[PDB]
Amino acid sequence: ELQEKLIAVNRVSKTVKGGRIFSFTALTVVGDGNGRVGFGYGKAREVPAAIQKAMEKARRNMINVALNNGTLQHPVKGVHTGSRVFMQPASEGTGIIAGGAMRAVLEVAGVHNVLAKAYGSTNPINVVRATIDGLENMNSPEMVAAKRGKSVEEIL
Amino acid sequence: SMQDPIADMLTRIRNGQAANKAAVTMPSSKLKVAIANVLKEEGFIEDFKVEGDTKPELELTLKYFQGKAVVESIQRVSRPGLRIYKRKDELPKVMAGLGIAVVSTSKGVMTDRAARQAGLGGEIICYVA
Amino acid sequence: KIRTLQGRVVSDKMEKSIVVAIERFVKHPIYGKFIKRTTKLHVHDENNECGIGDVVEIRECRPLSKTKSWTLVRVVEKA
Amino acid sequence: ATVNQLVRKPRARKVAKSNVPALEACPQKRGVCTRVYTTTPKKPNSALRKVCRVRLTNGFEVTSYIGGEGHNLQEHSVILIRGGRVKDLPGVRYHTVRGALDCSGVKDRKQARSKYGVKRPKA
Amino acid sequence: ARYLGPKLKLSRREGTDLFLKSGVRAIDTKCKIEQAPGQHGARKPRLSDYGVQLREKQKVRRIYGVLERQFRNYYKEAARLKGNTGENLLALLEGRLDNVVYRMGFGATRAEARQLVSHKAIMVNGRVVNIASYQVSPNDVVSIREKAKKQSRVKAALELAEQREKPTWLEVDAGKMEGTFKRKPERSDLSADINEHLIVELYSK
RNA sequence: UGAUUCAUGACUGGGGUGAAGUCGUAACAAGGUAACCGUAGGGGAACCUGCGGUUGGAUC
RNA sequence: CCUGGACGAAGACUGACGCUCAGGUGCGAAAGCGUGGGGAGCAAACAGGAUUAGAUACCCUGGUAGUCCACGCCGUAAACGAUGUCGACUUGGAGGUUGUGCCGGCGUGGCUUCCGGAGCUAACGCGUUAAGUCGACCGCCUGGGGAGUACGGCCGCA
RNA sequence: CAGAAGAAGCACCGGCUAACUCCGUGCCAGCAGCCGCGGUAAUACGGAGGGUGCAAGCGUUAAUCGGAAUUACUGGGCGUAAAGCGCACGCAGGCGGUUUGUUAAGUCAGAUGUGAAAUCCCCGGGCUCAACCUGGGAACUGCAUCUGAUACUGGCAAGCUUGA
RNA sequence: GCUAGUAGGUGGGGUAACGGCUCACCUAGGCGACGAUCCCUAGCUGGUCUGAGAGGAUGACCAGCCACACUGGAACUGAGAC
Ligand SMILES: [K+]
Ligand SMILES: [K+]
Ligand SMILES: [K+]
Ligand SMILES: [K+]
Ligand SMILES: [K+]
Ligand SMILES: [K+]
Ligand SMILES: [K+]
Ligand SMILES: [K+]
Ligand SMILES: [K+]
Ligand SMILES: [K+]
Ligand SMILES: [K+]
Ligand SMILES: [K+]
Ligand SMILES: [K+]
Ligand SMILES: [K+]
Ligand SMILES: [K+]
Ligand SMILES: [K+]
Ligand SMILES: [K+]
Ligand SMILES: [K+]
Ligand SMILES: [K+]
Ligand SMILES: [K+]
Ligand SMILES: [K+]
Ligand SMILES: [K+]
Ligand SMILES: [Mg+2]
Ligand SMILES: [Mg+2]
Ligand SMILES: [Mg+2]
Ligand SMILES: [Mg+2]
Ligand SMILES: [Mg+2]
Ligand SMILES: [Mg+2]
Ligand SMILES: [Mg+2]
Ligand SMILES: [Mg+2]
Ligand SMILES: [Mg+2]
Ligand SMILES: [Mg+2]
Ligand SMILES: [Mg+2]
Ligand SMILES: [Mg+2]
Ligand SMILES: [Mg+2]
Ligand SMILES: [Mg+2]
Ligand SMILES: [Mg+2]
Ligand SMILES: [Mg+2]
Ligand SMILES: [Mg+2]
Ligand SMILES: [Mg+2]
Ligand SMILES: [Mg+2]
Ligand SMILES: [Mg+2]
Ligand SMILES: [Mg+2]
Ligand SMILES: [Mg+2]
Ligand SMILES: [Mg+2]
Ligand SMILES: [Mg+2]
Ligand SMILES: [Mg+2]
Ligand SMILES: [Mg+2]
Ligand SMILES: [Mg+2]
Ligand SMILES: [Mg+2]
Ligand SMILES: [Mg+2]
Ligand SMILES: [Mg+2]
Ligand SMILES: [Mg+2]
Ligand SMILES: [Mg+2]
Ligand SMILES: [Mg+2]
Ligand SMILES: [Mg+2]
Ligand SMILES: [Mg+2]
Ligand SMILES: [Mg+2]
Ligand SMILES: [Mg+2]
Ligand SMILES: [Mg+2]
Ligand SMILES: [Mg+2]
Ligand SMILES: [Mg+2]
Ligand SMILES: [Mg+2]
Ligand SMILES: [Mg+2]
Repeated sequence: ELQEKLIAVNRVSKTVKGGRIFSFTALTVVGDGNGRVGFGYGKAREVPAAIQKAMEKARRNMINVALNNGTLQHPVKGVHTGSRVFMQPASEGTGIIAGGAMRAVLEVAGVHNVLAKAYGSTNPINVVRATIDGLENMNSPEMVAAKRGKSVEEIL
Repeated sequence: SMQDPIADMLTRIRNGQAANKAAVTMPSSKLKVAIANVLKEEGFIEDFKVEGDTKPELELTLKYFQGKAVVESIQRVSRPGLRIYKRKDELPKVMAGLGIAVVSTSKGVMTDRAARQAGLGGEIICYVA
Repeated sequence: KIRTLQGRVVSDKMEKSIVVAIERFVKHPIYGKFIKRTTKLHVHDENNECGIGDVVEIRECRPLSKTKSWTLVRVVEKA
Repeated sequence: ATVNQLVRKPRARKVAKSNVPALEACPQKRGVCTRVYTTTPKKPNSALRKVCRVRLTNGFEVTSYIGGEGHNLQEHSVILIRGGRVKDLPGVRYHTVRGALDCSGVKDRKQARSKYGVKRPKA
Repeated sequence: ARYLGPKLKLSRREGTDLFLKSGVRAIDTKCKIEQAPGQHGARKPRLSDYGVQLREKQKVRRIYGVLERQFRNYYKEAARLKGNTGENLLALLEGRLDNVVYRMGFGATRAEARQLVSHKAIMVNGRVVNIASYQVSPNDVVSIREKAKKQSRVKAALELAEQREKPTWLEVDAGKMEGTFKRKPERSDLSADINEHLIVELYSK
């Protein structure tokens, strides 16, 4: 049901009296390929435990995306920290034209055709947050019609 | 000094929506009224009224849907420091057609969809989404 | 009709000749801002009627000297 | 920068200098060796690296690396140099082309032969 | 200009059967199909995302026998043509004459059907065509030449074609040894283990 | 008779890089006289001292 | 004694007369320079006494420019809020200072200190005196070192 | 007609980056675009076996654009990262509250002329296919002229009082 | 900052033709921070390469235009050439 993807594993370190203590971090995303997506970030002493913590957090933090037949509704911009991303709907057969971190998010969410570009910092943790922030704020003609007090047909 | 009353109008809307204000008030002008008319017909604001004679005062009643501002973004395009005019075949589309562009044509101020149907270009006043 | 430019007299110190500045208003090719550009033409002014400041009215003709190829039609506004 | 400021002074592109100026935008250049010797690299490397001083047909006098194990080069040898910096060697911006002009190919080389001017063995 | 080496190492690298043999035996009776070739072939490859895109492109190439320069040109045309680029690319590979001849049953494999095309034994609407990459149009008639109707491999190839699923966009007459290309195969008529969207994304890297 | 540009010149000015020899220990902690800025004078060297200024000073 | 600006309260008057500003011009701490005065205290330089391995210092005893005045020059400072000017808009709290209205109590202006909300920010923090939301115009940046140096120009007695 | 008969190489395999082992060497010899590798158990040097990528080519070098939103018009910054002139006044320049009328310069619409052919793009046609050749369109985003539109910007005239 | 045939005017001459094209005389102008003058580099275009585009780079082959013909200078002939 849920597609899981491991985006990045990093080794971090803190210093103590006896020397350095290493640990690992894991960044993952989960999604149902139909408009739901979440990301999790886990820390542990061993890689497998870090990944399992991340998968566990991701499943509890999914948001909803209003997709339009495997693509976006309109161009969107997302921002988080140094990361600025841009995404655009594309025609069928285009595929996912996106960088590695944006690709994992877009794919587990069910986006099949999209043109994307990451500006600024490409740190994966912040690119994922910016991507999901762009998808979560995307509007559909339904909600645009509702808030404006108009029918969908007068919108399109 | 004040050099763009239209940008001041849009900013008052933008800032009032962020402050959850029920209405915003500002000195009036015929161009401001013409823009208010388009905002109302598209359902972005609720109503407007001009009050006063020698110093008219325009008041815009803002709307909120499910506790959220209806105007998600409002942005000046043409501005005194840089005017923007578009021909009919190059009128912009806001949010893939889900938003509007307020265009000043020789037949008056209207949306980008209305200007396309009349086969006219003009000055791109602002985007509303 | 006849093509015709209109500008302002910036010099009248020549015998039967004047310098006229024509202002154009064009969009900058890169930055899109509308800017003012100027061209100064040497114009034939028989009768020596124009003074510095007048808004005149000129047309293109045959060469009359090394630099003159325009001639005064009328005065639109006097200074 | 405002558009008014850009109308007066437009954006300026930074001109980049070549890392191989003695080639003068030619793919190779021929020179005459004026000195053949060894030199030791920067920290943290240690070796006796084989280089040569070579006066080019355009008058430039530069240093060129001699790659591969063993060479036949001496003073007055006529060689062909190409672009290519040697990272750990101070100011060596060019490589000698093995197997061109007076530079012989490397002996007994079996892999990456075309990079060292070695003909195919008859096996 | 043609791969001329062992045929099963290809299918073993791609981890699936590429129909590179006739089919008289089972691909597991001739090779260790589920094992990649070589000394380290038993290892478990940790394919990067680029590696997964690359292997999908090499699979489709190795099925039809196209080299990279020719394949890249198919992609450029597929992207130029209107419609879904990934499906356009499969329709162009299925239009090749050597492929059409094989799908009709005249060759046991695509390599054999290519030798039949190359050796001047095939006609299109009544003209000899010996270009393996010739594009077959709708309603075109592909047929075996008379001097080649007596070859023993063409009937051995016709008796293996019914052992496989019959293509529904063609129409073969095993008797007169000629078929008609009625229409371009839809995406549904083609295999589902080919993930052509990976190829389209690979050529945007 | 000028201007400009290229090459070259005993000697000389500082700069970069390498390497680490000699002399000290100026800065980083209140770095053992808080540091730094402008200016002036002095000193083998880092610098020191006067005058005004800053906190991008620890303690209290 | 001569003289500039700011603010408030009621009115009257003009009628867009406005905002910003390359080049230009003026002002511009301290030190420093020129001429003429002045010189208590302080004190670069300098001298001696100490401290120290040394001590061209820190400490002590002295002490000259200078610090002061008149006129002229210089034109630089961590000249800092390290935050250009002008205008509009957007929850609050506690103070300082200076007006003014009303009945200590209630308002209403100007300038100012600290905290903090949304928002913004890499973070620290900023937060109606914005680093928030916008408009107008200007100045400036484009890896570190070489270097704010060389050469040339302009300015300066230096 | 005859017979598989005459016809496969080049780079790479530590990470970016598709592809791993042994032996030799022992900060040497050497590699290197960068991170870096080499000190006696080297997937990084050299040979070998195996593998990967291209293929009558494959590598290297040179050079341009890209990635570089790293000169940012589209599309960046300036409290502390590089960056607000020490502070002002002010000419040129840029910008300009509100109402009516007029003008039609900017702007917008339409027409006409021109924008050579080739090239690019679309639908076709012809060489067995393709490259290539070719018919017809579109495009040439411009300029000029004419006729209209008048909201906005500009000009001219008259005001207004909220900026000054 | 530059310019004295320099900027304009009148008259004569000259050219296939307008013209400081040339000469005499008169006027004292003309160009320039919307970059004159001076210095360095360069044939221009249709196009070509790159780029999602805006741009950036470029101008070989093919076609249009210009310039040159050992170096400097000159005219003659001719519808047309320096
Ligand atoms: K080393
Ligand atoms: K010299
Ligand atoms: K010190
Ligand atoms: K300190
Ligand atoms: K000092
Ligand atoms: K000494
Ligand atoms: K100034
Ligand atoms: K004293
Ligand atoms: K001591
Ligand atoms: K004294
Ligand atoms: K000074
Ligand atoms: K301060
Ligand atoms: K008060
Ligand atoms: K009070
Ligand atoms: K300024
Ligand atoms: K002096
Ligand atoms: K050994
Ligand atoms: K910009
Ligand atoms: K002349
Ligand atoms: K004359
Ligand atoms: K061009
Ligand atoms: K010549
Ligand atoms: Mg970056
Ligand atoms: Mg004349
Ligand atoms: Mg080929
Ligand atoms: Mg110390
Ligand atoms: Mg100290
Ligand atoms: Mg200084
Ligand atoms: Mg001293
Ligand atoms: Mg002292
Ligand atoms: Mg002083
Ligand atoms: Mg002195
Ligand atoms: Mg003095
Ligand atoms: Mg004195
Ligand atoms: Mg003392
Ligand atoms: Mg300064
Ligand atoms: Mg101060
Ligand atoms: Mg202060
Ligand atoms: Mg400053
Ligand atoms: Mg605060
Ligand atoms: Mg900031
Ligand atoms: Mg200097
Ligand atoms: Mg001076
Ligand atoms: Mg790999
Ligand atoms: Mg070993
Ligand atoms: Mg090796
Ligand atoms: Mg760029
Ligand atoms: Mg930046
Ligand atoms: Mg600093
Ligand atoms: Mg700084
Ligand atoms: Mg300041
Ligand atoms: Mg001012
Ligand atoms: Mg106005
Ligand atoms: Mg008009
Ligand atoms: Mg054409
Ligand atoms: Mg055909
Ligand atoms: Mg054509
Ligand atoms: Mg008007
Ligand atoms: Mg008007
Ligand atoms: Mg002439
Ligand atoms: Mg004459
Ligand atoms: Mg030339
Ligand atoms: Mg780009
Ligand atoms: Mg003649």
